[PDB]
Amino acid sequence: AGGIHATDLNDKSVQRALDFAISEYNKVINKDEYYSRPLQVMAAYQQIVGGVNYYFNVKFGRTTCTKSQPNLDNCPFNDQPKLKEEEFCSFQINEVPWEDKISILNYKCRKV
Repeated sequence: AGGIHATDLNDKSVQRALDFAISEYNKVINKDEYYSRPLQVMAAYQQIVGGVNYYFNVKFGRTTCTKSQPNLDNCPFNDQPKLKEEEFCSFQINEVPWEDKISILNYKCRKV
């Protein structure tokens, strides 16, 4: 039913959605010069009429790579005391599977 269920990142569709959220965070939301990737992720999905909804609670950490830099997401985190920036965000993402459509319904971030 239209009930919200928990999932993990082993589902290819969930991964795709998370990737979309990580991309937007780094390009639109976060204005730092360094790339931030997830430290922790909690996920849930909901099937509605017309598409699917993904909910993510993500904790981001600052890496040692600049956003303009190639081959990311394998970038070590900046463990340096004082330079370690982390932030928690919750994302509500909507996807129409059979149409390659995906968007961010809403998000709320907070420096941790």
